[PDB]
Amino acid sequence: DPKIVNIGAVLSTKKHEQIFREAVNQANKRHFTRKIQLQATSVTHRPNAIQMALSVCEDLISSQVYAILVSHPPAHLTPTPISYTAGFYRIPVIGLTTRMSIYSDKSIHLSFLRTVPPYSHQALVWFEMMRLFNWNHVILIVSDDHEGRAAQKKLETLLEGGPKADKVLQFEPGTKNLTALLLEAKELEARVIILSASEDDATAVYKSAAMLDMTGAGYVWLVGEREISGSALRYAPDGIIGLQLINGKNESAHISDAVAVVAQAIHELFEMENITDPPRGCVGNTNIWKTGPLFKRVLMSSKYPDGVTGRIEFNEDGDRKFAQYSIMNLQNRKLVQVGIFNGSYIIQNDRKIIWPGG
Amino acid sequence: PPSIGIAVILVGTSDEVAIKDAHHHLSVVPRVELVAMNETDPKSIITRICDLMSDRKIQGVVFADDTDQEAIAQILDFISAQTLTPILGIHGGSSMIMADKDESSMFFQFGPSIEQQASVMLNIMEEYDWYIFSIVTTYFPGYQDFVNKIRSTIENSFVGWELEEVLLLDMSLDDGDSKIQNQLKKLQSPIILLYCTKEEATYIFEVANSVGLTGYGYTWIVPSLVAGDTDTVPSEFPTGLISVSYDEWDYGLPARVRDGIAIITTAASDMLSEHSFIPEPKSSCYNTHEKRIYQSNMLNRYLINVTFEGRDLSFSEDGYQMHPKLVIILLNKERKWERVGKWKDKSLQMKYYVWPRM
Ligand SMILES: *[C@@H]1O[C@H](CO)[C@@H](O[C@@H]2O[C@H](CO)[C@@H](O[C@@H]3O[C@H](CO[C@H]4O[C@H](CO)[C@@H](O)[C@H](O)[C@@H]4O)[C@@H](O)[C@H](O[C@H]4O[C@H](CO)[C@@H](O)[C@H](O)[C@@H]4O)[C@@H]3O)[C@H](O)[C@H]2NC(C)=O)[C@H](O)[C@H]1NC(C)=O
Ligand SMILES: CC(C)N(CCc1ccc(Cl)c(Cl)c1)C[C@H](O)COc1ccc(NS(C)(=O)=O)cc1
Ligand SMILES: *[C@@H]1O[C@H](CO)[C@@H](O)[C@H](O)[C@H]1NC(C)=O
Ligand SMILES: *[C@@H]1O[C@H](CO)[C@@H](O)[C@H](O)[C@H]1NC(C)=O
Ligand SMILES: *[C@@H]1O[C@H](CO)[C@@H](O)[C@H](O)[C@H]1NC(C)=O
Ligand SMILES: *[C@@H]1O[C@H](CO)[C@@H](O)[C@H](O)[C@H]1NC(C)=O
Ligand SMILES: [Cl-]
Ligand SMILES: [Cl-]
Ligand SMILES: [Cl-]
Ligand SMILES: [Cl-]
Ligand SMILES: [Cl-]
Ligand SMILES: [Cl-]
Ligand code: NA
Repeated sequence: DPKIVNIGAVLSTKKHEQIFREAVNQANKRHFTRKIQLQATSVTHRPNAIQMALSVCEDLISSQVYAILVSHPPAHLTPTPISYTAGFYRIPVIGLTTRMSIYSDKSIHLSFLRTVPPYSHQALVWFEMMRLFNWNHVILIVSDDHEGRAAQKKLETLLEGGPKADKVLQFEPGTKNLTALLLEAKELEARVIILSASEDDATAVYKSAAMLDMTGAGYVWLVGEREISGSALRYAPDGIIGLQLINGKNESAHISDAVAVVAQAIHELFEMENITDPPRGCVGNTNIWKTGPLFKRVLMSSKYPDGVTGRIEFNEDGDRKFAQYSIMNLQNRKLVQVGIFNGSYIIQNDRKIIWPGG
Repeated sequence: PPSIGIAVILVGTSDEVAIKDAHHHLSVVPRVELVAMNETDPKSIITRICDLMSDRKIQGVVFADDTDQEAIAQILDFISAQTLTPILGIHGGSSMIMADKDESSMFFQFGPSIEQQASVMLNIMEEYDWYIFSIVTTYFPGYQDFVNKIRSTIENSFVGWELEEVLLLDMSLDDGDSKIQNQLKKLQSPIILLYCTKEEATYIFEVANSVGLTGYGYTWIVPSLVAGDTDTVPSEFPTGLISVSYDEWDYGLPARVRDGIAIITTAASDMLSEHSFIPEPKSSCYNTHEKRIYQSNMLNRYLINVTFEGRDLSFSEDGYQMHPKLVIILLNKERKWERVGKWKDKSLQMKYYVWPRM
């Protein structure tokens, strides 16, 4: 009889619950499991936040889970109640598909890693493109919300590390008449424009930019994934370059890698001395899990090179490093892949890029 | 006049009779029910408030506890925002300053803002010409608002402030690498402002002592929530610790439960006597995904502008009391918290002109 250590998961469907079970069973097969052996405990998202928080207590923490994998559901329901409730006890949470930058804020999310990068990390790819295509002067338009400013912060860090940002412009999320803002951009000499915005906000930008004839030849538009999704795509100027996170939405893939990482980390934890159990249930328990913060360190330092979504490491915020992106280019109104960022290197493929105009 | 239901929730031994006996000409009258509660984990607090809200019609909650648990405040904000129900944290963990409440919380706390305590702490230092200091915080929410307030104050001052060092301590990870010790070693200043939780402070002081920063020549100043319950004094707290404090000398629990009920009742009367309706108490927590568009934080305008019985019980939009009388306290040679100043009408009235020792 070994010791049974539960991993927890909050996942979108019961197909994914079953994938998580099979992942944990594989880890037990793969590892030496005489001393410790993992057990999968899981659940699908509840219809609202308060119910979800309760479920984490009743269904997961009641089984003394050492960690909790969480996906982004199909339908306003975030990982946030799971992060809070698990965080109360310093039980680590692994985000599988959540990409909002807010989850990188340690104050709000103590014990939160994720196997996909935040949107703001798309700046890494922008920067490498700017070196590659020698865009040494860029304008940067961003939404004045957390996410928009996160992208600005991140790009500026890379520039104040050479290419430069000639100006940075921010607009109120929800604005449609962005002619005022874009005229300000039109008047600068730089004709490379980088955009961080939500779907609907990018649409507003794209329209206004078209009226002002800033989508034609001369101009380069360089955006991320949100800004060429759904309704943004539907008005985006031809020639635009944007990004898609490869496997960014494969819950199954990230369950596979998350479990591998967590399994590794568990076995690495139990090499060390004086490991305590997490609290059994929520009721009556108000102290942190003494070992939580150690386990968080172990996870953070976890390297898993041979992963399905590539090379798994985490940065100082617990965000995924070495993520891989499709570099997409709108050509005759079709999104066409012109290369990939492979984790560190831009690899152009044989499909020629077509810029706005050309 | 019609009745609104107000739940008063008391965690920990309480003179329920002193409270009832201690407590309305308006357009609406309170029907107050005392619930008692023994536990302050998330599940216990959530289910208890949800059960109340479904086994009765609750216009608002008044919450008091006897713990040092700042998490209770977090939990209450979440609950308040999800159910759009007014919750007043009037004592204990419930009252320990939560920074960055939800956009749509109706959660208000008895006690001083982070910014107000920062300015009180600089006033203390000015009185004794303590112009040279460092700051130490953890990542506990508010820590930026704290540091910014200081920085903002002293960069706008004709006074010769010298902020030598600001340390940010990561206690979401374990301290096996003696990292936090190495950060603390870097402190030279004779005054040290510490922003963190009580439980965090406990550990920081232990380390600080080990590297000789608790003795004579070093003075630490901490905010209310570190001192917390002053009848409970961790052994690692250094004698000569100074704290700001709103823990219930001159403003006793009975008088607060009184005002809590007054604030909620008045607020509702004011809204009814202008709009001819008040928000219908939520049938449950478990149908809040449905009743979204039917609910509002409308009642907030009124909650934050109640004058009752000659006192301005206004809140800030940030959700804290506007004009609290604060006591400055000192941890003395008998390990007892002692009153050494008042802060009243933006004037600081200290006891000593020169600080005694031993
Ligand atoms: C994303 O794409 C990048 C770039 O392609 C990959 O990084 C490269 O990985 C390859 C391995 O596939 C590395 O190739 C090795 O290079 C060694 C020398 O590297 C030096 O010189 C290069 C070129 O000037 C520099 O870029 C580098 O910084 C070093 O200064 C060779 O010695 C290796 O040869 C070995 O293997 C061969 C078999 O092919 C044997 O015959 C040899 O005996 C020897 O053992 C090898 O060729 C390359 O160095 C990496 N480049 C960089 C920049 O790091 C990433 O792997 C890829 N990422 C993902 C996730 O796919
Ligand atoms: C800020 C959010 C809103 N808050 C939500 C918490 C919450 C909410 C609802 C429920 Cl239901 C529950 Cl259960 C919990 C997170 C939590 O307050 C993180 O607090 C910390 C952060 C840092 C520190 N210092 S550090 C990083 O050095 O260790 C300490 C404590
Ligand atoms: C998702 O990843 C799994 C591997 O874990 C793979 O079998 C499947 O084909 C992937 N789906 C897509 C759409 O790539
Ligand atoms: C944990 O450390 C304590 C203190 O020495 C000791 O009593 C106990 O046996 C240890 N447990 C393990 C599992 O090492
Ligand atoms: C709390 O404990 C008291 C006894 O100290 C008991 O009478 C009461 O029923 C308990 N309340 C709850 C909610 O369990
Ligand atoms: C509301 O605030 C106003 C300040 O604009 C002030 O008249 C008073 O404090 C409040 N009015 C009331 C309580 O009727
Ligand atoms: Cl439970
Ligand atoms: Cl190409
Ligand atoms: Cl209880
Ligand atoms: Cl919330
Ligand atoms: Cl406080
Ligand atoms: Cl505490
Ligand atoms: Na994180």
